[PDB]
Amino acid sequence: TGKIVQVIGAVVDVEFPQDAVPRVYDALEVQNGNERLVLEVQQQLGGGIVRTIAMGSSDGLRRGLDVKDLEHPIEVPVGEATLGRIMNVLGEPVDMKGEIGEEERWAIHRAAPSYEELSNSQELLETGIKVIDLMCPFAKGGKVGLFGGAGVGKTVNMMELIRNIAIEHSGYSVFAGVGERTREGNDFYHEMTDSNVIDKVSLVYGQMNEPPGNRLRVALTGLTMAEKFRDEGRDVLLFVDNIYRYTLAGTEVSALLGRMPSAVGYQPTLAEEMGVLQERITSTKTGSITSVQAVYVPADDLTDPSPATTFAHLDATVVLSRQIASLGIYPAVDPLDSTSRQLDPLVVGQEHYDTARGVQSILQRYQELKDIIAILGMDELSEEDKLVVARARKIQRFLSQPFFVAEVFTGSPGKYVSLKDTIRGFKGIMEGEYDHLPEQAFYMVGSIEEAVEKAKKL
Amino acid sequence: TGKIVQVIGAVVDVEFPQDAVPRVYDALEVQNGNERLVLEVQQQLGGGIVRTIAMGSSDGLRRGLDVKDLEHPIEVPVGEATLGRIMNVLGEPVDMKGEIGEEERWAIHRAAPSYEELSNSQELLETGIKVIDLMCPFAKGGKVGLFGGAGVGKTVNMMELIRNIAIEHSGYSVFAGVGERTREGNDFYHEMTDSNVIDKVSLVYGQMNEPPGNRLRVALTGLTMAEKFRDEGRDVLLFVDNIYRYTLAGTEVSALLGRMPSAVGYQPTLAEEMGVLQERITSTKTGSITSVQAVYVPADDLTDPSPATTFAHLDATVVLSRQIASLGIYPAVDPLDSTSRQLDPLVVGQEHYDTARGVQSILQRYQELKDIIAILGMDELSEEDKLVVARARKIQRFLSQPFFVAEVFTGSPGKYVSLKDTIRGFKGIMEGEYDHLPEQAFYMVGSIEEAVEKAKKL
Amino acid sequence: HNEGTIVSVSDGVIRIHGLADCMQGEMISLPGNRYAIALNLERDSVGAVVMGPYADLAEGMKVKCTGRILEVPVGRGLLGRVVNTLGAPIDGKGPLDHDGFSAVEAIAPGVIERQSVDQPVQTGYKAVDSMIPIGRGQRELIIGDRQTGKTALAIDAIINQRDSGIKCIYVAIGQKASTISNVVRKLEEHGALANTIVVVATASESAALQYLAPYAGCAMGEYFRDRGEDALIIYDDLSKQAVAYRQISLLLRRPPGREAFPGDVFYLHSRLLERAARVNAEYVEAFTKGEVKGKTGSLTALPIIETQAGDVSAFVPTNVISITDGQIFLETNLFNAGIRPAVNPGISVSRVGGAAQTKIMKKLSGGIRTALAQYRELAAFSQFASDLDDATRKQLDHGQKVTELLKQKQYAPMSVAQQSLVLFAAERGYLADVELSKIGSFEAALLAYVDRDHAPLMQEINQTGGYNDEIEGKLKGILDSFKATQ
Ligand SMILES: Nc1ncnc2c1ncn2[C@@H]1O[C@H](COP(=O)(O)OP(=O)(O)NP(=O)(O)O)[C@@H](O)[C@H]1O
Ligand SMILES: [Mg+2]
Repeated sequence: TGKIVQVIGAVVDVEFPQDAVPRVYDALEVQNGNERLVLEVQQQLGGGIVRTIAMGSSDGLRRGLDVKDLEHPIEVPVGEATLGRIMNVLGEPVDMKGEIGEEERWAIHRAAPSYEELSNSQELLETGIKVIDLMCPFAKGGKVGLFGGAGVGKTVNMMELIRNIAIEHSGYSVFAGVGERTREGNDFYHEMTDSNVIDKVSLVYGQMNEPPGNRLRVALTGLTMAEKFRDEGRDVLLFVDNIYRYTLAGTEVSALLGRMPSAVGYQPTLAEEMGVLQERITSTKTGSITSVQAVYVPADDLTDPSPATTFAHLDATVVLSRQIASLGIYPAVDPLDSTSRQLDPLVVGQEHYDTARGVQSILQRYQELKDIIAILGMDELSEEDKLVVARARKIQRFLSQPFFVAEVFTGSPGKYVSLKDTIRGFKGIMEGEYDHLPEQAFYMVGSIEEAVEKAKKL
Repeated sequence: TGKIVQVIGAVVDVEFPQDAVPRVYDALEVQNGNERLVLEVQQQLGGGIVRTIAMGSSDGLRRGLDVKDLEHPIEVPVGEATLGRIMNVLGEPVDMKGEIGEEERWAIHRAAPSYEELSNSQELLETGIKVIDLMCPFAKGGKVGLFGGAGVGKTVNMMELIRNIAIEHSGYSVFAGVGERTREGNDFYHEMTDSNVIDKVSLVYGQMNEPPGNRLRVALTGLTMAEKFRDEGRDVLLFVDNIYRYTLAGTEVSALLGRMPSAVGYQPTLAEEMGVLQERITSTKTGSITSVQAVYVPADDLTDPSPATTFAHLDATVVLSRQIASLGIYPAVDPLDSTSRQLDPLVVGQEHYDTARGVQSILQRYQELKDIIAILGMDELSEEDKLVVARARKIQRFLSQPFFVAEVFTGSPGKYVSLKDTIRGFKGIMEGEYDHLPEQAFYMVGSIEEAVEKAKKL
Repeated sequence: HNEGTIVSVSDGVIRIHGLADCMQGEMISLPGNRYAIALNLERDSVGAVVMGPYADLAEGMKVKCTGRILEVPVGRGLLGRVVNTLGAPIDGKGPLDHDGFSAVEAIAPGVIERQSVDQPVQTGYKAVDSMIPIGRGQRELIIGDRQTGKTALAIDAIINQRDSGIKCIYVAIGQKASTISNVVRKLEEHGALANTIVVVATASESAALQYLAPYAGCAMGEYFRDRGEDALIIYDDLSKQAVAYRQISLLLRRPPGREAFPGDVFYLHSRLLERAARVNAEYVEAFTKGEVKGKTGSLTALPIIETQAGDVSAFVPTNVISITDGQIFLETNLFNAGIRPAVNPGISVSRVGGAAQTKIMKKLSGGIRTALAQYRELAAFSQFASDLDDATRKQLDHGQKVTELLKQKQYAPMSVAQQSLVLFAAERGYLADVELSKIGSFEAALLAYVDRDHAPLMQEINQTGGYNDEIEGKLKGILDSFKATQ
């Protein structure tokens, strides 16, 4: 129907003369060196030309070849037919079974549910993680976010969350890796196929290896599935690896899309690009969505725009700092900068709350004393403050615990702590019960009764 | 044979007949007022036009004007006729005319990056300076950073290092004054004529005085002169007044050419600008250039790109300490803080390496005991330790030395010691021997026996 | 028609007018002849970056676009020869053996196409082969300040592959020609260069020449993974690449981001390291066309990142850490203080972990990790006039002499055999009782001797890690016997 006019990386613009100027968000194909190549219309540039983004390698596109325009925004299957296996950003079967698939189909571009159509509950779910359950809980129909620089266990943390709540689930899960390592995805598929739990999950993979187009759209093709499952069946889980990889993709493009750069070279549309996608995930009257997601923080800067703006869109926000990892605590959660909107007394009971804020306080009071200690030594503290740091350093390493998924690369066998025990232990240490025990007694153990038994060996 | 079209600062734009448009690095020459105005082309700007930098003041240049392109990529006089005389970037006799009767003339923009023209030796450059040869030895065809500044005899160290490869070695040395004061340049010229080394160095000047074009290119003009002596068969010394001023000058130009700002406001082309200046100074299988360059670390942040880049090129560092100068040891090199990756390895040889590492300990162990002594009794220091403080006290007086260029200043002849006598002398001292000689014995003299005879003279 | 003429050229960038049937990524041919890569395809002109010198390209020069895009001689004839970034450009012999060609730009194998990494790649260094195992088809970072042994560690891992069946590749990016020359001279000296091809882009070469070199070197190693053979490539200094790419990016006027790097710098490293992986039996069959008919190839890759002043939280370092499935921090101060395999435990990791090691390794290496990161926890003592000795004194004195065991000289790779040293002698009790610190490192060398004679059988355990229920007690004997030699 039309022809190429320019080609700049992922951005190619097409001339289509008036008759059929493609609708703003709309697909269209191109024959390159060999195979089909879907472009997505992005901007109706003036003069009958149109900006698009290659949903594949833009390499090998001639400056003049014809391109056919269809009316379909994006072709992605939805429903129980998808549960089987892995999908593309285009909704293609990336795995080795020609999909039986769709009884229906939806566009990856959708609207956020109506305000009055939005629901919410307070039925808290219990993760195995001691830090998370105590410091920041969430009810089903919640938005959890894992912030962390590179190499802070970002992935392994999500996978442990998954193995813990994808069991109590008894429902339909929708994992959607985006901008991640492919090696993890292959293992997650094989690992989950042996446990036979694939038939209730649904994969979709836009790799960090794939071109820009695939990444900033695969996040959408991901949840548009969870949305279908929502608008029918009620309880769905939605796991997303690196929402950042999606925003980051949109940045590699923003230059070629020809808009001025915002702060730190980001797109001026960061505010909305995030909100659109992030506003889609919610508990409808018809069905709720529980969702955790690994939001990357560039160069460790929590002030960097991606994290900064992403914060508001989360119910519970647990953050992993490199400082806490550099110690040995490998649920590397900073219990101070990490919070939830539902650490409310009326919601989580008073015992959980008082224990949480108690633990929070003494741990913060310790951060203050940390300065004078380093300059003038321990022997300068009052006998009371002396006890504060000692009790704190117990808490500081009782927060730790070995993950099952993490057994592979560390000898330590995994453990799983009751939300009940998490309270019993910390409340306990704070009362001053388990003082006599050395610090190492608390480092990397399950319930407090493990800290006790470890103290015996040493 | 061409017309000027635009003139903005040192950036004049000249357009030519489209059939014969100048090559990138070729030189042009306008005639403005009295003097010509050699120009360096920088960019094949579109439209048959060419953009250039003025090797002089652009002032007075009338818009429409004639300039004749030549094939010369701005070439300079090279050969044994240059030394003893000062020249500016253009290879003109800046010193009061002698007319620099040349013999040849090389381009300054040659690519000296060779392959398999470069040897496989890794031979060391024996300098004759005890401190250096032992603690921070030079590599033949290597780069060495000279950190120091004023009041530490930095000039005399150059002058000596200059006469040493001139007498005990065949070749000569080229000094390149890029970007520093003019007053100094004069004083330095007279210090060389007084220390009678002037006859053996070719020197090139491009002070703070001159336009950006000069400072940026002045290094290369001096570099090629050395490259001439190299293909000539000799080993040579390339002094760079201040490499920092060179890279900084590259920023002014890159700014005038309107190039974008990179990290910390440096040029995006500083990674390459450095790699070419440096990679041209090396040891070919026909000769070798070895360069000692004064370094400047902005705000004492060796993380700043100007240092952090120049550092990934240096193969050695000579550090002049003011406190080491105070005492009286007068190659003011600090035995520690002075590094050389040509000693670290096997490659010098094991005996040299261990003697070197051996002094790096006895000399350091002496510091830790130097404040356990001021505060406490020197007597309560164990046997082996006050014998360490007895030996270290002695090596530091040994690795001092009298220079030839210093005979005018002093009166003391001073000398040149091999690598072998230096190892023998130092290894001999520190591993049980010469303990009977007084500490005075080892001030200011050559090989160890020179010191042994110094003991009788007492 | 398919031709054009250079309208403008500056700083390695070029703007060709015409070239109708030119395409994205296509390698345009120029006089010389050099090439140039079409990055832009604007309405009228075409932006391209010169793959080499550009000091002589002028206006009106004839430009004739070739057929395909950006590919270069892969194959098996490449090893034993140093090769220029773009391709065949040889040193020093004249010819070279293509199996064919292969695109320097390429998509990483699929998600369903993969096979979990089971196999081990021994580095030779005992410090890394124990606590941070590298497996076939894994990406392991080698990050640390300048002059900490990043390069030295890389080449030793290559030298140790001289007869493991794994084909090696060294990619020098923006490295001094002198250094690269001495690396290959020592690559042959210690044997063997023949098993490893070495792509090189010296510090003086083009910026485009530098930033593409990793991909060129990669595609050459990719030939082996698709083929069902295993391979190992090490990208020297991805930091020097990223800085080279930033040069071109800013010359093209692309808007800078954090630390002035283009926003796509992550994608730059991402699509490269993603190439390195393990391909399962089916993929190798499909690619091989039924010739290999049942084997899994792999491209193990360990890149190098040069940090400034230990600032690991910098932009580029963080991205490469985010990509690779593990890392190895060479600490600057551990290195100064003699601990040469400066690997910093408790911070260095290999997420593939257990699977990446042999049987006899992960059984023993479990006890080595505990002591090392937890011997530096009570570094406070500095081994002094003791306290609480039975506990604190033991664990420290033992640990201090294990760290001296992990200490190694380069060019001296310990096979899974000399792992007897690490496995037994250290962890459980042996060396701790007799040897003093200095004898602590020496004794190991002479133990390695007494087995070279009295353990040609053990040549079978390094064939299969086994550690059979019996072999446990079998090795226990050879150690006690050594307590009758030295
Ligand atoms: N395992 C080792 N044993 C003994 N010496 C070592 C060892 N590893 C490195 N070195 C020394 O470290 C020095 C330099 O190592 P090198 O491989 O250059 O580090 P690098 O970080 O690649 N430095 P750079 O080239 O500046 O980035 C050499 O002189 C070696 O002798
Ligand atoms: Mg190196």
